[PDB]
Amino acid sequence: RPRQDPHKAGLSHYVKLFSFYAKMPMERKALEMVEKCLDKYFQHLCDDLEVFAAHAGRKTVKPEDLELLMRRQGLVTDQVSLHVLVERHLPLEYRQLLIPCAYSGNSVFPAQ
Amino acid sequence: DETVAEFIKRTILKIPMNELTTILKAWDFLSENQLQTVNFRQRKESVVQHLIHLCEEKRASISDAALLDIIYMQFHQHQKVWEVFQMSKGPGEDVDLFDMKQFKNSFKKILQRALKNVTVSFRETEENAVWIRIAWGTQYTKPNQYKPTYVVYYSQTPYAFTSSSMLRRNTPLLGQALTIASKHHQIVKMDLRSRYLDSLKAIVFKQYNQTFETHNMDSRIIHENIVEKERVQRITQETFGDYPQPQLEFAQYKLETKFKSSILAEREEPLRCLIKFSSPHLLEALKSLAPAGIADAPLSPLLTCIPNKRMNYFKIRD
Amino acid sequence: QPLSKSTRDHLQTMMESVIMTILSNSIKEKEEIQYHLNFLKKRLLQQCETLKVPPKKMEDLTNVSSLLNMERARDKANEEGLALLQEE
Amino acid sequence: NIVLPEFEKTHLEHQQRIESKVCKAAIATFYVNVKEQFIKMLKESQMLTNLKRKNAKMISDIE
Amino acid sequence: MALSTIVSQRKQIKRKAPRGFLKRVFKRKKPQLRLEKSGDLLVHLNCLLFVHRLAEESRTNACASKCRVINKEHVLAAAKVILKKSRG
Repeated sequence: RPRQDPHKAGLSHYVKLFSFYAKMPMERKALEMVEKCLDKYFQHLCDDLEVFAAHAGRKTVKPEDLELLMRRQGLVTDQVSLHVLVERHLPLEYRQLLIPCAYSGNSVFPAQ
Repeated sequence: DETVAEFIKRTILKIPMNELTTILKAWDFLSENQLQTVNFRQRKESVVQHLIHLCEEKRASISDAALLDIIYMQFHQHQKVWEVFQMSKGPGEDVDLFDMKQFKNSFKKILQRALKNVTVSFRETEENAVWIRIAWGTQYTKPNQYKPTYVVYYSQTPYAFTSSSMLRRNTPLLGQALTIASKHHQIVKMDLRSRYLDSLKAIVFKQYNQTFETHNMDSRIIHENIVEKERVQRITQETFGDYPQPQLEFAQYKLETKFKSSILAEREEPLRCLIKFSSPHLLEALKSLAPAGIADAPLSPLLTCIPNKRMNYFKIRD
Repeated sequence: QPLSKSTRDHLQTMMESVIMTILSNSIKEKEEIQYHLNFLKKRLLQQCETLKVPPKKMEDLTNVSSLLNMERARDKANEEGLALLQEE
Repeated sequence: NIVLPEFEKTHLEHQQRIESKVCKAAIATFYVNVKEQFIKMLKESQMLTNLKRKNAKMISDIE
Repeated sequence: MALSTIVSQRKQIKRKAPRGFLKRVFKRKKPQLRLEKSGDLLVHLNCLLFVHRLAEESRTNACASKCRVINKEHVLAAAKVILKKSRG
């Protein structure tokens, strides 16, 4: 008779992925405070997205706002673009929606 | 200090898991109510991590770390090989009135003046013994806590047992400290070494024999040589006694005798040899040689005279 | 024999430091003064590289002071220890 | 020690060739500074080695 | 294996992202906004690189203290450095 908090369902995905990268046995008490770290990151992440959108004069959040954030984070540099990072870390089905490629009569999707 | 924390962590890591609670209870530096907060069901590493935090929250010096080391040591006491000292006194000297505090002060002062930096600890043991732990240093070096020296001194008696780790450098100094603190004129080292401190103690105090006499089958097989078997059994019983033998593990003999057998008759110089005996329980393997047929009925006295002579290393000349 | 590479390393570094200090306090006449100072510096580097000295061993100039202080500390400790032993 | 006069003789040729009075003053200033550095480092290194051998001998003495 | 300590995952779960979860969390905190249809995926990418950073820093702390099991004090120390670095 299981009952699961929907909020904990989302965090459980990244918590398991954490144990894959660690490559060390990890104590149970370390698990839940990583969950504590994640929600703090999400809260502060959303706050930053407000200002960058607000500065541009549009309330809607567009991808180039996310590019601007990651450049300040140091993830995106002159050599490593946004397209390069998607290729390395995301599956094929997610790649089609994000990165545009021309095919079948020079048709490009998404339009860029 | 970080050094005392590392010292305590290493000492605790040495302790086996099942008996850690008894050691912690005997040490009793940490408050009793603090102990049940820690859980010993979990991993050893987690337990030591928690214990370091508890002992760091309270003030921990180096003296209590040394005390923990002494307490851990006297539980195992077979991790080191021990040696014996004997002290002698003048004929007209009167029997002294031993005082523990004066002994501690004198043994403190001799080391304190001869060297400069030195740590010595005491743990007054039941049954009339004293445990001492010494960390050696000099004027221009801090004491080395990795290589301590342990000595067990039995008060009112001429005997003291010491561990041979680093004592080679400062042997005369410790000899002087022991002979001054206890009011004895001379000291000599008995040539008897072992890893079983209790067997050494039983031999040295000669109390391994405690029996006092007081009044208060398939007849088809014929065994010839029966009289020889009964005679060798009687001789073995007479020579090796009937008490449980004290447990040793080693014995060494050095030989400088001439070869006497046509062969090397003209030679006039001794034949130089060195032989050693090793066994898990020596003096029990030796007892069984003659009945098994590997030795003659009486063994040579060099082998049957270990506990009576309180001797372990021998030298023989022609 | 020529002296070690460390001598030129240290002297070069201290000369950039002192040139920076003296240019810090000067207001006018920048280009000519810095060109003349750089020419003097490079010519002194050439002269000291060409120079010949009997062989010797030298420790780095930065750490001489602290090691010297610990040497005095050891001096005092060993002196007092020896005096006490002699008195006894 | 031996090469100390060599650096000193360099000061003579620099001063004669240069003419700007402020430049001459600057040359004098940092030349005095580097002379101070030379003397301090030489003396400190020399006394350091001397007291090092003294320490070795005197610890031998106490032993 | 004890309940208290979890062994490293040999096999990673399918790389599918929880798109529905990201939309609601972004919705509740800042209701007034509307996010573009593909913006959810990029947020997922941003979260991966954060967790990747957190795992590396935690491992170094555990090895520095000579610990074979990642502990809570190791990862909290990791959180302070990464969280400040993650904000830009």
